[PDB]
Amino acid sequence: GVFNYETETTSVIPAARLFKAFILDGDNLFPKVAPQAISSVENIEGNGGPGTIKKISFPEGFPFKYVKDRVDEVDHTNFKYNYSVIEGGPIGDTLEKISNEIKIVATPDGGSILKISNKYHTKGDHEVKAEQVKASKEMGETLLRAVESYLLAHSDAYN
Repeated sequence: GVFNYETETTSVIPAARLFKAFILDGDNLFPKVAPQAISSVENIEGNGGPGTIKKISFPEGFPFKYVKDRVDEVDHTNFKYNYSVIEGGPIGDTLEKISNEIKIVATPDGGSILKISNKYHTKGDHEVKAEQVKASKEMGETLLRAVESYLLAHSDAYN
């Protein structure tokens, strides 16, 4: 079945810049700005558009080693980005896939808001462990703060 988690978080980075950096170039930035959240991101197949498969490896010590994610949709017009966790980590005989949808919206002060949906598809019926969901938000928050700090400090990047 499908468990749907929604949350919002604020960012001090304007929407378009965050989308270009955090979303579209996350695969290159995350290991660079947060080597203690993500050790590496490998493009297995594809250029970054729909269908692209990436292997995200976590640092030694993390609960999970790696996941493979599939890019589902990249919507520059609406700053929407959809991707799915399709293998590794929590994926297995209880969990088919985690489908994620991110939307970045501008705020009048020049920051942004990230509206996030995480849709866990279980095979089960095992229920999705709350520890696992809380861990997903904590990681998302960690990556965002690290990417924010590096966009604030490198003004010529992603403009």
